[PDB]
Amino acid sequence: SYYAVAVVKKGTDFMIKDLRGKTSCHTGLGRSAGWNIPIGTLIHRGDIEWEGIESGSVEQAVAKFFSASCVPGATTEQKLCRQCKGDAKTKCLRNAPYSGYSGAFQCLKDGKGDVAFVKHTTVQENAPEEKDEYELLCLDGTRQPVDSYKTCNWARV
Ligand SMILES: O=C(O)CN(CC(=O)O)CC(=O)O
Ligand SMILES: [Fe+3]
Repeated sequence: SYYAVAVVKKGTDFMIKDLRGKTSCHTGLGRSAGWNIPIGTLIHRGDIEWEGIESGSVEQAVAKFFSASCVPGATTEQKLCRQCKGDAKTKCLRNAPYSGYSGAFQCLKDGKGDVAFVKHTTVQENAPEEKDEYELLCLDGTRQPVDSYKTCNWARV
């Protein structure tokens, strides 16, 4: 079991309703915590306007919402690769430097995204001496500490 969480830095003050126009770090296209849960959550609050697939791409809809992102595996929207770290031709592949739970978290740490969609063990696993520099974005419009995932997660997977 795990809990999908949205990690942000303590220096910022935006909440979930204020995500439009921010930059985002994702584990990869089509993965659970990094894409299916957050994007679906945003589509259902009505923040990302997608009503259905007509030629319709979710990628297009997301690229319109975030100003830029890193979404390893993205196929059609270059904006979704803009924040990725790496070489000109592989930075956006599904096994790129910012891919995976560790890579999405590094993208936030490096300041290449304002939010990283990862799981509840991610900050602890990758920056245990820096946990206090991060917090989580809750569905109810607040922020809570990294260890408070049980009451501040977007879904239990
Ligand atoms: O995200 C996925 O699509 C698949 N997962 C499990 C999961 O997150 O539930 C394995 C992994 O990404 O390593
Ligand atoms: Fe996963």
